[PDB]
Amino acid sequence: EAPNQALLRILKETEFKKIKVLSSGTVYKGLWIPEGEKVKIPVAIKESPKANKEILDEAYVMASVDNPHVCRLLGICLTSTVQLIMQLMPFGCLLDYVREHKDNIGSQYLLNWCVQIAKGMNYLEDRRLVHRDLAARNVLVKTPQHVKITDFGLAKLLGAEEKEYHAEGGKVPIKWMALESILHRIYTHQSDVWSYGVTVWELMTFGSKPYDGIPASEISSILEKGERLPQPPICTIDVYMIMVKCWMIDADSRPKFRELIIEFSKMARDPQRYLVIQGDDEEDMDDVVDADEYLI
Amino acid sequence: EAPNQALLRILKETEFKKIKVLSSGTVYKGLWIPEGEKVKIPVAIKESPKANKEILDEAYVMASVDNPHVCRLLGICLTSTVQLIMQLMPFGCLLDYVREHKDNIGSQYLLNWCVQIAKGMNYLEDRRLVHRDLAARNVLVKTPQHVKITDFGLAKLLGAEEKEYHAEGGKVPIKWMALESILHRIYTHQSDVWSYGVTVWELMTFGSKPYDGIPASEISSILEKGERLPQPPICTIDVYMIMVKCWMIDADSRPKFRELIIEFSKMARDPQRYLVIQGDDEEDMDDVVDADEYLI
Repeated sequence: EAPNQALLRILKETEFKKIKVLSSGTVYKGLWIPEGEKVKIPVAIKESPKANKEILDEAYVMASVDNPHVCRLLGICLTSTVQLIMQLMPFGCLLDYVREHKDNIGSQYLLNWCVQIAKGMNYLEDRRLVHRDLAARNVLVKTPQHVKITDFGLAKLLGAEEKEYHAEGGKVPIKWMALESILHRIYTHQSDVWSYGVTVWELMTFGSKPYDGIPASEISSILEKGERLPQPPICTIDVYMIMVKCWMIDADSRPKFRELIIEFSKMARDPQRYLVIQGDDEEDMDDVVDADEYLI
Repeated sequence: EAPNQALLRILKETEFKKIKVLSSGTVYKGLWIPEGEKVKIPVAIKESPKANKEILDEAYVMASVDNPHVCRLLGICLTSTVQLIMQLMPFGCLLDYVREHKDNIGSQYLLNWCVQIAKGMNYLEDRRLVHRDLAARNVLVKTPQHVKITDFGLAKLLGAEEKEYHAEGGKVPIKWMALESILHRIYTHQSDVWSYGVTVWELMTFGSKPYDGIPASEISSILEKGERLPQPPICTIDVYMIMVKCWMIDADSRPKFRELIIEFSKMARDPQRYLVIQGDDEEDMDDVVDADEYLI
């Protein structure tokens, strides 16, 4: 049980300019010009008071994690409307990218993505943190060969000698959820593995919707009768076998993020043995530095 | 809206002897020998007529509060110069103690202090009283493990169905003050929470001066641009996150004294997970009784 000495940097709204609306709470593309530092950092700005407790728990989790495959918070801004300042991921979330480039994505990208998401999830294991909302919609694309886990709205830090997180009520994404989570609201790192399983499936199917046209009220019944999502077209049995293991009912039986890194990594060395696919800014951009190069 | 049946005990100056000057109005160390009661109570004696209205409003507030973490008035003395008789806090105020023992104070003390000040502030919520001058200089140390809130010069009792106290003019300690208080002279229990935030910061920094070398005229501007006090060295992010919430702009968004007790309490159970610190009378003293044991 070690002390968490992450820094939370508070920013002035004078130091950053919004530019466009990425979404609509309400994310903006922007540029952050710190202190007096001859650098301009491209940022995404997330702009009650239930919403405030929520958004500062998120800030807390996000500040205390540091990994190349995990979303980077640059700071907050304590304006009336609280603001999260994050690294800009120009290519948006992975669900969309995969849908918008369905026709042009190869084995090599797909597998490396499975690797990079496992690396991020393993780091979250190490930090004893449990994401609880892993899905392709919650992976961001920095560049097409570099993705990051994001959206820690539901993330929970595991306590001392505590291995489960019993949830209360609350709206939850059922179709990504493990069975123990859905019946008993228990959440573990293994639980997160189940969702990994479905995230991989979103990717292999180029962005299909798990259990399309089915009731979330049904899902639990299905899972228990022993149904799972079907084998995508693109998938060697080697790959599908890995998803299926993520959906084992005995959570301890599933693979650890550690092993998933190793497995997808071996595969990414000979991508086409494992997936069978047909076809295999602006302004004064001079002091621009990406968040990854802006440390402190 | 219930009747306030506090007692105000009037004392003869014949019943108490001054001994030394604690400060220079003009506080004295002294001993109070009541009635005919075989007890000697160590007291601090605070010795126009603007000053008199002021000092009897203080007496009023102080008489009507009763908590282990709130300064205890023993009575007044209606001599030409009006006198407040209080419990003696031998170790003086907390700002000084923390400065004078900078090098020797641990996580455990610091956190328990944050707890005891929250307990006192919550009691003041219950009694519908608003302190308006909370700061480390206005906490007294009875023993190093037992502190009390003091100085009710500015305290105001909230009325019937009244939730704010609009102030008039008057000199005010800006650097401890909430933003709504400073722009609009509004004061709430939440407002007091902001000051708690800074009181905690005084303690974590071992007695630094908030916003050193800055103009009180600036402060308001800063707070609004979204700057706050920086994260002290000693502080887990867990602790700092709590201060920052106390300085939220939407007062309703800040934590209640209730929650602050709970939070600091959890932390005081494993002090070093949360703070990272290097090094973690006289005469016939026979009928001496401390004020806390002198009831009526």
